Amino acid sequence: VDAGIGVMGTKLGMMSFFEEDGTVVPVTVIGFKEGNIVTQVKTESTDGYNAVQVGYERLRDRKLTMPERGHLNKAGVIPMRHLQEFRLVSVDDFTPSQKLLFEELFKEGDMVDISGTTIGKGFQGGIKRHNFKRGLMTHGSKSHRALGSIGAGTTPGHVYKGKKMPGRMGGTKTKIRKLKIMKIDTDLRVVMIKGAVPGKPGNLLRLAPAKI
Amino acid sequence: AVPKKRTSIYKKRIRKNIWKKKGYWAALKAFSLAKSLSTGNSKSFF
Amino acid sequence: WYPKSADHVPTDKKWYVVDATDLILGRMASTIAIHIRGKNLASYTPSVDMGAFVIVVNADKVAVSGKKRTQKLYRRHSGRPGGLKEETFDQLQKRIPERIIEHAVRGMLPKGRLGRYLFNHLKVYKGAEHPHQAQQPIDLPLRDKRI
Amino acid sequence: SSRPQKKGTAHHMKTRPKKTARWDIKRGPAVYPPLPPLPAEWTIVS
RNA sequence: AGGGUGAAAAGAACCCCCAUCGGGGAGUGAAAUAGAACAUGAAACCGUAAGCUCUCAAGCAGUGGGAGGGGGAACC
RNA sequence: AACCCAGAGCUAGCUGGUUCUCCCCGAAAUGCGUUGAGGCGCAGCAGUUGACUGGACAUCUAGGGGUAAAGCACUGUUUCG
RNA sequence: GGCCAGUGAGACGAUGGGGGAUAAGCUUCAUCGUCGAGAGGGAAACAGCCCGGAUCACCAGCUAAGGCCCCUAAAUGACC
RNA sequence: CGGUAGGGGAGCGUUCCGUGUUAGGGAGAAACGCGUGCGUGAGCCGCGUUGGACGAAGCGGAAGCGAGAAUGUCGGCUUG
RNA sequence: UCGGAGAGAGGCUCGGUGAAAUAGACAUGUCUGUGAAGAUGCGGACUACCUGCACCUGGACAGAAAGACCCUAUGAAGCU
RNA sequence: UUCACAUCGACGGGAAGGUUUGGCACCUCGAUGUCGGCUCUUCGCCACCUGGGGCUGUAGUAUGUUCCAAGGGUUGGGCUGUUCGCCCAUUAAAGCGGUACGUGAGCUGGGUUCAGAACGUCGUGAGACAGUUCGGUCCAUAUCCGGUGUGGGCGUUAGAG
RNA sequence: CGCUGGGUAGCCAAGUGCGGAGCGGAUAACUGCUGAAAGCAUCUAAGUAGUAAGCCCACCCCAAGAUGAGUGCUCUCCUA
Repeated sequence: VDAGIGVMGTKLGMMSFFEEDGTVVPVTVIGFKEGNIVTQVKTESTDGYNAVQVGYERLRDRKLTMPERGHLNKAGVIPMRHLQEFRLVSVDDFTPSQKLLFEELFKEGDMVDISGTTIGKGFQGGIKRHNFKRGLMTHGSKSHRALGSIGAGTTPGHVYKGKKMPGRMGGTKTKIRKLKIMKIDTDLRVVMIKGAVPGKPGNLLRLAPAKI
Repeated sequence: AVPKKRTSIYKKRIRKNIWKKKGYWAALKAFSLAKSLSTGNSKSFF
Repeated sequence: WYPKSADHVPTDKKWYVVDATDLILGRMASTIAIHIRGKNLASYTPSVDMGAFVIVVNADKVAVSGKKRTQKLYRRHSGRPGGLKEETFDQLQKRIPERIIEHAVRGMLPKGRLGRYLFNHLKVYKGAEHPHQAQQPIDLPLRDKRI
Repeated sequence: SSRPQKKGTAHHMKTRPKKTARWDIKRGPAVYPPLPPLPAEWTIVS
């Protein structure tokens, strides 16, 4: 569930916005390759919950399968690469046909929480995934940076599960909460959103008001 | 570091089969390269 | 000569129904799992699944005597340490009701490959209507004076 | 502490099934009517 | 440590694949699926083909009961 | 306190090993002595064979003992007047 | 008596005791039981507790110790 | 008619010898298997193959005589 | 403190050659309980599709050497 | 101050724990690798600190004690090989434990149980002291269960996004 | 890469941004409200109120191999 419907943009680098007061604040910059359009709305009766399915990044028909283009076509909308729905407190008042929305809204809700696929760091070790420590680098020591011990002796008789081994670190989406919006420019349809948001510039970036 | 006990014939056949089969998948690729190298427009194999 | 052996029985197994509105949990679950096994059939055989589907309805209103309703706790333990999950019967019957009976019979009947296979023969529903009219389920016989 | 525990063999005498209600100890099986005898079961006479 | 083609080398003319390694015919021999790392050829171990079968499983893995199916038409 | 060969298959009351079928009977882990007590000798308890036997089990009656319990005559302690 | 063995630190349970701390699945002796050398059923599993003693076959029956709601046989049987 | 240590009784089997240059045997001696044939059992009769040369039974005799246990041992093979 | 980035050789994947110690057979779960008294092999409950590859090493009283500490042997040897 | 129980509780008694020192010696001598640190756990409470409460010889601020509470937290150093053995500076506090005195097929080897040597002492002597002192190569390319990641087949009963 | 200065991207931090919430429901200790057993009283026996970093939902990330394998809006072909 989320508080309200949200949009999804794209990370576009960062910069600073000199506040006229003369204080320096970092910002990132959110952009829309193609505009968010509703492409579905599901009720509590016809389906199990309530949500609106928005889409992003319009693309050529080739790039996209037949089940997709049929799904998009049924609602009478343009193509679109990315496609996600916001489950919404069951108050939906949306015609699933191309209610192109906008940021007439986030400037009022001056705190926004976004969902971004972080960047991916391969198969990282113990010392960095889980913030372990490391043995002495000198003094005859011979186990630096290694995961060290695992468990106890005969009784536990194995390694408690959920142990903090090494493994793959990044690549899964993450929120970031109560991150406040900041002076926006509708001619360029760009957002100047303070803070630092998941992902190197150019990944999809859900964007929806808080759930305080 | 040292194995306890020899594996069965059962298990070993399983893994050898995975080895060979891993060779199976990498033929039909070469067969595509063949069935394409039979004279045709292409920029490869001077 | 030779005792008869359960020879192939597929479907047309009797569907029964039990409205569990205030029927104490244990005793009911014994007479459910005795029709789940087939010990009411001269065709009884432990190794084959001669049983009969049944349907519990009103799975929210099973009664339990004594002070159970706040004492009995269902605990599911995660494999890792600290995973033990104290959980009292009132919280389940409030939260997910069908799991109650889904435990009761699941302890009654013989775990194994076969027991696991049969446990599907219990369909539990928290509403007051059951979507099965499969064999037009004839209500379930209770030989228990105390329920 | 200060109390010992009851182990194998010792544990058994405390905790084996005893039929400790004078009544059921007493009882005896049904007897029957004497069932007057039964014929032969085989005959060459044919 | 390393023995035993055949009774007689009659130890393989000729042909084809052919870097002359090794083979398939042809030929010899009673027989060469006896052909020269050749006489009977067991077991471990390596394959192949056919018959039935395993992916919600729990087991010193067999045993008593035997569902279903395949075999020559009650036994495996 | 070399190495090879020989006495030498040294010795080991110590460890390990001791393969085909069936049938009948079938123990002990106690005492004694032992430079002896994770050995051995004798007894004690198996097998099998030959004598002489008389029982074994239950019942009852005799005979001596100082144990359980009791007692303060004995010995030793023991409180109140 | 003859010809010949093996055995020589047993264990627990019950009892009467010593040692111990009327502690030990401790130790040490006396009288019995089971295991040792003995299966089977009850005891959830479980030498040393209970019934009981295994020549074999039987897709026959009656019981002992123990038991009769389900998993497993057998009354969710009577009355206080 | 349970049975370990152990004692006694009755047997099978293998290589070789006496009866033999035996009976039988290039229409074919042994290793592999179909026969729950047969035995209380060790094992025995039959039954088959590319090869293929010897050799039973009975009454007897002798033993380099019966194996999964020795961190045995010689050879061939695996697991990783 | 408090780590971090980098280059090289390994690791990793593909082509070629190709060992090892270990190994009763393993169809090789967790918790508790039991048990020669610290079990994947027994009991109850939970949990878990089959099978790969990389990575760590808590168990399999993991491998290695019939312990080198302790004791025994009417053992061996050295020194006084 | 009076007042047994705000607080301490003499004299004696009844328990639970299992971690100290021990008693037995049951498994393990064809081997179950010890103390202390490093890294990483996880669990218990009878609670040190944070959450709530009684009673107080609680005016308030501090407390003292008990009650429910393990969700969390539970420093940096100097000395010693040496977990309340300890002074320094803080800090909300700077807990006690179990996990083969957790963890050596993960690490160091400062100590102890190796061969050298010396001091005190015992022994006439070889040598010796659960006295001291200086030096003294702690081996490993995971078969299986376990765990962290990630795949493939196959199940999902037409096939797929 | 000889040794040095300087450095974009990347990866890092001693840099920067944010985060531990109106939360809501049951509770333990405790304080209660009405009130007899017991013609007073008592938080309790009937019934109800408040209330803890503790429990559950909420928060954030996976998740239908959840074999109980869910859901729906699109596709894909009935010529043998």
